[PDB]
Amino acid sequence: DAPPLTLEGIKDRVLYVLKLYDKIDPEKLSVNSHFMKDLGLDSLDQVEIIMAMEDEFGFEIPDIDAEKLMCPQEIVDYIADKKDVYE
Amino acid sequence: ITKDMLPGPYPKTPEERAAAAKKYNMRVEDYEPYPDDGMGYGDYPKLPDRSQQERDPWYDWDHPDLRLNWGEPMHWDLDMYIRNRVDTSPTPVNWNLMCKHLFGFVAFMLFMFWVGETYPTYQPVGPKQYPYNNLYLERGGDPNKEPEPVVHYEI
Amino acid sequence: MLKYIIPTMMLMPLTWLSKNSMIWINTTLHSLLISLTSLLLLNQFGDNSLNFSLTFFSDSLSTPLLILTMWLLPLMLMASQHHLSKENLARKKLFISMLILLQLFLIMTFTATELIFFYIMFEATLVPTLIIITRWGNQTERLNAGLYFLFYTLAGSLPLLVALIYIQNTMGSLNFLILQYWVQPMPNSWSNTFMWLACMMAFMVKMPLYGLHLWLPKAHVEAPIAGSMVLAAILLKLGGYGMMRITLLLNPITDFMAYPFIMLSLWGMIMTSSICLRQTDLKSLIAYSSVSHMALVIVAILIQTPWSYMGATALMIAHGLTSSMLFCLANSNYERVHSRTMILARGLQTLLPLMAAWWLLASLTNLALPPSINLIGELFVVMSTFSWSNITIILMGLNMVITALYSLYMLITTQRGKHTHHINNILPSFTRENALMSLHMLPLLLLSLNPKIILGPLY
Amino acid sequence: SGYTPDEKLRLQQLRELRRRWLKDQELSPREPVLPPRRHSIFAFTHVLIPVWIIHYYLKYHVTTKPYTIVEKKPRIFPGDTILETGEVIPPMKEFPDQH
Amino acid sequence: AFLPSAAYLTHQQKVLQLYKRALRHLESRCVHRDKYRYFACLLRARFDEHKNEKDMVKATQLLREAEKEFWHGQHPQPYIFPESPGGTSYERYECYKVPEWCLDDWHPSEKAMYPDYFAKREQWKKLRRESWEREVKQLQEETPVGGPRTEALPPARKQGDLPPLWWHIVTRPRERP
Amino acid sequence: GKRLFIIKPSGFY
Amino acid sequence: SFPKYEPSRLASLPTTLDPAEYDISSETRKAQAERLAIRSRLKREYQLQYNDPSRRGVVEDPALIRWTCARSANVYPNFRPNTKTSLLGALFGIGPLIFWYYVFKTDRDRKEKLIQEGKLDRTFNISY
Amino acid sequence: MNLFSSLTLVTLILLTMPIAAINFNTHKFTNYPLYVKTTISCAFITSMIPTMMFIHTGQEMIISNWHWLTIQTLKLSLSFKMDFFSMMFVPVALFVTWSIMEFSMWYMHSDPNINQFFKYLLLFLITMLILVTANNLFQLFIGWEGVGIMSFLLIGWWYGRTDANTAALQAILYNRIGDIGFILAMAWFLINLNTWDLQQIFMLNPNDSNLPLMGLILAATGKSAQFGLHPWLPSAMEGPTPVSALLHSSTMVVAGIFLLIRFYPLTENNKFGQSIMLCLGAMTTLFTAMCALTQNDIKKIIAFSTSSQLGLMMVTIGINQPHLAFLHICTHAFFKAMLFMCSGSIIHSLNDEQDIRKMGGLFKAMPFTTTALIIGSLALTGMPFLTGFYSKDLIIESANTSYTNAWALLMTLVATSFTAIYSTRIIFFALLGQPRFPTLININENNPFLINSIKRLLIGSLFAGFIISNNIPPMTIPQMTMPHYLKMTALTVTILGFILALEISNTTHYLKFNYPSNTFKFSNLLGYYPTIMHRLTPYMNLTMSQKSASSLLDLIWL
Ligand SMILES: CCCCCCCCCCCCCCCCCC(=O)OC[C@H](COP(=O)([O-])OC[C@H](O)COP(=O)([O-])OC[C@H](COC(=O)CCCCCCCCCCCCCCCCC)OC(=O)CCCCCCCCCCCCCCCCC)OC(=O)CCCCCCCCCCCCCCCCC
Ligand SMILES: CCCCCCCCCCCCCCCCCC(=O)OC[C@H](COP(=O)([O-])OCC[N+](C)(C)C)OC(=O)CCCCCCCCCCCCCCCCC
Ligand SMILES: CCCCCCCCCCCCCCCCCC(=O)OC[C@H](COP(=O)(O)OCCN)OC(=O)CCCCCCCCCCCCCCCCC
Repeated sequence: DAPPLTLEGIKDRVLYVLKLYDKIDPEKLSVNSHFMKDLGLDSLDQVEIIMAMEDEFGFEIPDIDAEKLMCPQEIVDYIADKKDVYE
Repeated sequence: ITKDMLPGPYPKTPEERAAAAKKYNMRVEDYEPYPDDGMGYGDYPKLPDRSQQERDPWYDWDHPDLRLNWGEPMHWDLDMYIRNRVDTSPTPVNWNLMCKHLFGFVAFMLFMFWVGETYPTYQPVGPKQYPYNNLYLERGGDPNKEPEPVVHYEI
Repeated sequence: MLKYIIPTMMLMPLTWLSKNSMIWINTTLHSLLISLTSLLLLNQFGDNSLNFSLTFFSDSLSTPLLILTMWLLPLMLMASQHHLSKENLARKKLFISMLILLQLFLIMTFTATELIFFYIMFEATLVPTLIIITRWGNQTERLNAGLYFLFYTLAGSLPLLVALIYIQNTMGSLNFLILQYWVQPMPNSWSNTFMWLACMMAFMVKMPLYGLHLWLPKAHVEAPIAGSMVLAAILLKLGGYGMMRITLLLNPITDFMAYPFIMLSLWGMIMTSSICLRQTDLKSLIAYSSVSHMALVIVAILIQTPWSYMGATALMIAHGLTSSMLFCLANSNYERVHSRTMILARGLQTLLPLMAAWWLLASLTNLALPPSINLIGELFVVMSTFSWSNITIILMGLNMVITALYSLYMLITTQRGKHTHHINNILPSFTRENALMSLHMLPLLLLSLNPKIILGPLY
Repeated sequence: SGYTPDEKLRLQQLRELRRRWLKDQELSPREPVLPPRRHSIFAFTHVLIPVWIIHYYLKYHVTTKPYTIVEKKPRIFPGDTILETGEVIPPMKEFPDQH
Repeated sequence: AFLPSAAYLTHQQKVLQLYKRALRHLESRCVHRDKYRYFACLLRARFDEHKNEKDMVKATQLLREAEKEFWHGQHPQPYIFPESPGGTSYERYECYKVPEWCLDDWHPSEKAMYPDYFAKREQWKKLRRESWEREVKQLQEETPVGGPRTEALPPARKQGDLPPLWWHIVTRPRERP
Repeated sequence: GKRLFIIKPSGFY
Repeated sequence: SFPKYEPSRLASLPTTLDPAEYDISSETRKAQAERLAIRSRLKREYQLQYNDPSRRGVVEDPALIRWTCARSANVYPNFRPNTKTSLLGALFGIGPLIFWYYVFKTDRDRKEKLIQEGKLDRTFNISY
Repeated sequence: MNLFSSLTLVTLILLTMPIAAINFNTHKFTNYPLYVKTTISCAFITSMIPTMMFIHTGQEMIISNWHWLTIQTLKLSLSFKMDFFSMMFVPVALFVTWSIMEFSMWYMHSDPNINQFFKYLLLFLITMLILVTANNLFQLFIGWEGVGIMSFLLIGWWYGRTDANTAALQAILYNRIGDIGFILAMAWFLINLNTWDLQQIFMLNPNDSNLPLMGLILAATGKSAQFGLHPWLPSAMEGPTPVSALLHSSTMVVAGIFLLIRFYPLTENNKFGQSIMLCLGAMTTLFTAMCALTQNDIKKIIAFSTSSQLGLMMVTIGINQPHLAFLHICTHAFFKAMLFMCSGSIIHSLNDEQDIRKMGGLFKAMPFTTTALIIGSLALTGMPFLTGFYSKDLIIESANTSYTNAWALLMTLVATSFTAIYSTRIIFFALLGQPRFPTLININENNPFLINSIKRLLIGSLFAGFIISNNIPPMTIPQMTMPHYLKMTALTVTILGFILALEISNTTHYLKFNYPSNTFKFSNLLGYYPTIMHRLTPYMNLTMSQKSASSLLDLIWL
């Protein structure tokens, strides 16, 4: 039960979610692709992506942090903060 | 702690109100006391009676269980509005509408049980028949007296 | 009783001739030996009280209060020795001398054959308690309590003195043994009404009564730990002992003079228990709990049935042990966080698991968990007051909800929840503190096995 | 907008310190350094010796006292044989059969 | 309303939070996933109908009756995540989150049970105490007159220094002890 | 592997 | 149109349905900024003492000390006996005492009258 | 004789021996939960022999073994009543507790306070078998308050969480309000009958017994979560899953029902007490089953299930059928403990997920859990010749054919339909359909502890009604003659509930979004009863506890 999360695992799962998203092409998506400026998404799309992260990992990101996560690396770093990875 | 951070009497002049609002560590516009009817609250700030359940949970609190900060002037009934106790939080249904639905439901169920007790349902049978003078010696009848004959007949 | 008074007095040369590092050990040892000696008072009989001399006697009412009194001194010496460490040695010996003198006054207050010797020792117990509270109370702010002590002296002990001198002139004696056989009925008259108030109001304030309890959440707060232990454990019970002696002379006028004060207690335990639900101060919460439990003893003495006296003396012994342990738990947190605020240090079961076990056990005895003698006393008082009036069970049972409610709240606030972050001086439990909690609780639990020795003279 | 460069720098520095703390919460292969310290004994210690104790208690201290163990007398039917007496209970009346 | 950094909510933040709460309460209303995904694109269309509204007073009013719409259509018991506040597993392990300073109160016979751990904890505490006065004198020259305006703290500026007010954030207990 | 240290108060006393 | 939410004493109005939350004026900016400033200053004054290694004890909170001193000490010296205080101390002070007095006196007079008339079933009542 | 009383006391002393073991400890344990589970298994085996030699002859007795106190006419002795109720409840309680502890060795394995958990659970078992075997009111009050306090300590197990402490204090509050009535009954029997012993109460047989039976009905209201004092049993799902499985489904919450079944010779000669029990039980079994229709936490739904079954137990006491009510207790223990165990197996498999709206697709993922959940739901609803058929249907077969409050019967039938509704609601949202849980599947159940622990209660939930109802003697006359529309009542109403809730469940796949109705808002916010009274009654206390009590009177005027 309760498997350990790794930055490889969190990275691969966040990118696995974003590669199943029909406004992000899977060939331009990188680990530092900014949502508004580099992938060209809306703040509505950004809220849908953070809600997809909540659907993915089974917890909630609050809105004061959901309004600032603007790359997949910030998502991986935030889940690393809230899950204590690489003990 | 010393005296000039302790509570005092009711603020009458506005400069005493400003000295208290500096003492209680809040804005002078928000600082209102309890009204000086003589009930002994003193110059304590009348906070607007919000339960601590209502607060921001994701906010970085000094006291996370209380949802309270350091130096913040607490509510007067802060022991009462903890999350183990009295809540004032918003509800999906209105307060009076809840009271009306609960009172109508409870009183109507009481009235329907009174109606069903007024009119009881049963079986199309006679009474249950027991031998030996309605079981007189079994039900605690004395052995010296003899009751009336309780005789049942075939049908 | 002179095999107990003389060792208690020999604790004075024992405490003044002891070496400076040895004065706690010697007084604790010899007071524990006196408390072991104190079990010879259990030579009680089903008809006769144990009558030692012209001056001292012991029925089954005075005997458990004597054993609790002689047991309370080593516990007070353990509880009060930490916060007197930086004290002067001579002032420390003065503290121990005032404790010994208070025990000396109490153990011949409870055995007083004659009632004016009871009065002298009864009002003699106030002076070492006063000096202990005001010389070692760590802060003294008594602007309203001076006028209340004046009210205690006016409405209390002085009419008792004039009334006892009047009985001395009328009956010719104040021996309780003689007054068992020379008691006249006290009929309905205004002279006998002021006679009843004079005989009762001193002990009404000593219990305390609701409305007259204004001193007790002050004197418990402004005191050291030994003072609060002896106030909760013994010094309230002088009022109940004195009522159970003096209501022999107050028949049958008590049968219609009890009706105001019974109301003052039956509603009063509804209020003070509710007051414990809104206490910021933990020590004040335990004080109002003591008022809420002594209200039942007031009712049980005033209704004067056998079941009520049995329940009242069992409740007195049980509440003495329980509330003394509650004040000791309150001090075992106050010596760490240096404030009595109950919302300051929370979540202490995360830090002190065995001490939270002691908090749980003292709370369960506080809310009268059966078969503890708290519940036996509570229950017998409730049965007798049901025989008094069948409606009072409501005012009993509602109290028995709120008595549960603040008992676990005191457990939930102090021990459960999230720990306070900015408090980092929470040390582990010293073996002294756990020994103090166990020497409270384990006698209280063993008395559930054999409760017949704490059910008074008419068991 | 996201974070400032100050906030991203602070989160990166705090994240490096946090991962160092969490990695340094690990254990050594010697840790914990501990100080230097019959198939059915359950049914003997927990059952059989308590059955001995409780049988001694009930046989020589409880039933030797009056009315401590009171038992409902056994249910007597027509046709039974009494062991204390030797008396055979007679049967019931013959049945007015219904079927 | 009540936030650590900003003193208010911007209108953009209010729109995003109302959209998120509307979708969450909608998913509570609309349990099945394809059904919620259909109504989720319908609600995304309803939110993108007036995405390009320039008038901030008209957008304020539209947001206000959108809050009335959300309050009229809310679920009574919405899906709260278990470790989210209001959840069933929320703050469950807080009774297991012992603060770190309690390790200082251990007896040396059990401190010797984990020698490498406390031998490293000594230099952790050493790091903290030689970082403290440097980060205090960092904060005293950057804070404006009257105290700091916002609750956010500056980072470590020099190389070798540590960020100010860092020990309880770094050495906080794990969420699953 | 990856055994984690459990911070707890002193159970010695 | 829609049912408007009714606030109550125990059901407060939400932050979203309050109109004054949607104030955009600069005086609300000043009030919110001063509240954020006082809160940030008190937060900083707290966590400089909280994160201090040289302190090992209790960060004393004068708002908490002030709250307890208000709940205990400030009750008598700011009392003024007037119509409101005397009537409310006579309602909840000697009201329910008189109530339970007459209730229990009535029931005990009834029970005594039934006992001295041989009416009350006191058959197996030998514990009392 | 010498076998019966000896093994009777050996069972209780054997249950107390691991408490002495955990209190006399120095080492770290060689699997103390296995030791307690082995002890309770052997205590089950020990208590089987007095039950079998009761089924042989009907042998009941009293063990008044230790004289404790004599208050002048009241000889309080340590007195154990071994009758039909103890002989059927003790093996069922020990069997259920043995399955709960083999469950807990899997479920509570991550808890570092596992020895404290098994200690507290054994303390609960000891206090409960003190309750159900007590011969006087005082020892029964000991067990009564004991299961109340162990309920407190096992609700507030995660004592850092605010909601767990809140629910535990709530449960203590409602139970002490029931204790008002229990102490009222003790007071009445001591004054008017000079006894707390059951034998002198039953032999004197008072006629003016309305007031002690009102006290006992208030006690069962506080204890069995009847209407007015009910919401602590849904609040008490904040504790761990084996706590809610053992205590608050099957063992503790039947003790108010057991208190009223224990006093059946007083209720059978008081029609007013029967009518009040019938009305209160029908009100509770309506209300809690109606609240169960619109909930989404699975522990809440199964707690409303067990409180509706307790209301049905109160109904069948109220028709003067106490032995059918106690057969329903012994029956209900098996499948309701198994339903909580299977729900918690889903919860632990789905990483602490309890909300049914994020479940589904577990028919083939958790096959044994799905099998046992379907068997538990069908035993709950009254599938023919499962265990829940052998009591509950008979309850309806005596609720129709008796001189009954008609509206109580109609609400009993509406409750019988609602049981089928929420049972197939659980099977719909949790087992059927397509998955709704998050993406990292850690679904697993292949531990012999979990599988054997659900397996033995599965054997119970299949065979135990047949075995017990063919091993218990008649104490009433079973009413077996009724018309065919009246014999087929409970089955048809249950199948109508299944059909109505399947139509409700197949209206959820439709692509429509309706505004919430007032019935949905009423039943989802729990009849508005925990929303108002949990705010209003504390408020009117605590302001009155501060303004007038502390500040006005007892600091200024007096
Ligand atoms: C004269 C000879 C008599 C011999 C028999 C003994 C008679 C009773 C004596 C006293 C019994 C209690 C002793 C232990 C409690 C106090 C210390 C403590 O907390 O230890 C924890 C510790 C175990 O915990 P831990 O994990 O190691 O550390 C603590 C944890 O960190 C944190 O702790 P935790 O939270 O994990 O666990 C705490 C837990 C918490 O559990 C609870 O709170 C649950 C308790 C309430 C519900 C269950 C009980 C309900 C009532 C029914 C049972 C009683 C009647 C039964 C009779 C039949 C039915 C009528 O408490 C217990 O487990 C205690 C078990 C006993 C409880 C008794 C009832 C207390 C409730 C309040 C009063 C109720 C009415 C009065 C009862 C009187 C009984 C005689 O125990 C010990 O280390 C034992 C120390 C030695 C004990 C000696 C006992 C005898 C002392 C008397 C000396 C003189 C006579 C010589 C006899 C010597 C015999 C060896
Ligand atoms: C491993 C432990 C077991 C011990 C192993 C070593 C010894 C081997 C076994 C043999 C033991 C010795 C012989 C048997 C014991 C002695 C028998 C005997 O006559 O003893 C005298 C008496 C019997 O009572 P009695 O009737 O003779 O006298 C009572 C005393 N008077 C008359 C004054 C009131 O005492 C005992 O037996 C004590 C043991 C009692 C067991 C139960 C204790 C429960 C405690 C609960 C406290 C609270 C109660 C609340 C509830 C009350 C009711 C509602
Ligand atoms: C068969 C006959 C049936 C008769 C029925 C009629 C009689 C009984 C009437 C109902 C009485 C009980 C209901 C009222 C009190 C309920 C209090 C309670 O349970 O409070 C719970 C509350 C927390 O509840 P909740 O909101 O769910 O919390 C989770 C999220 N916050 O917790 C809190 O807020 C904490 C509050 C702590 C202080 C409590 C103060 C109130 C005390 C109430 C005592 C009531 C005594 C009644 C005595 C009756 C005597 C006859």
